[PDB]
Amino acid sequence: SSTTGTQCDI
Amino acid sequence: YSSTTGTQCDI
Amino acid sequence: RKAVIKNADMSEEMQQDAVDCATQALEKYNIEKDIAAYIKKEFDKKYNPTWHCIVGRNFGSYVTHETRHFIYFYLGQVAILLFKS
Amino acid sequence: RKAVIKNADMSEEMQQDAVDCATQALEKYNIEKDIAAYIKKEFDKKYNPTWHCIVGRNFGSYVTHETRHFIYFYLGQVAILLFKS
Repeated sequence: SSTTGTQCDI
Repeated sequence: YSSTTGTQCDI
Repeated sequence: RKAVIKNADMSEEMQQDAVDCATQALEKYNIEKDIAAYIKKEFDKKYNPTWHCIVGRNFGSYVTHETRHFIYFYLGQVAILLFKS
Repeated sequence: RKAVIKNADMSEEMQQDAVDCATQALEKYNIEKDIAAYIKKEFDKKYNPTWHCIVGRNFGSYVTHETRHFIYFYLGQVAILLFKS
């Protein structure tokens, strides 16, 4: 179990 | 007790 | 910032808390991921883990949420999805 | 069309599956919610519940995922988040 961020545009 | 639902946005 | 609740399986004041929290996040951060981080972490804290947050202007989702722990709302020009699995 | 894996905590095979499955979804559906539904149901079917999927061109996220059950990728001009809690 872990935590992580994602970010998108385009 | 779990439920399943969809969301949609374009704004 | 106009708040509009789209879909909610969640108590009145917990919903209000989602809006308030999201408001603080939008005041501090501009990046959707960081905004998402802020909200998620505060809901872990006040209402116990484990929450997940999605913030954006364009996305669709299909998730399974624990009962009484789901909100989907607009706050100004972004949509926010917050839920316990 | 063009697949690009951004972050993956997931086997190379199950990654390639996620791509193949998402490709099927885009072939059949146009609406992000439906695409996400297709992907989530299929992964629930082949690798057991509970999966959650987000499909979009503009969003950020912060979620808590199961070890070896997290992927985030682009496929053509759409981003896809798929994970178990």
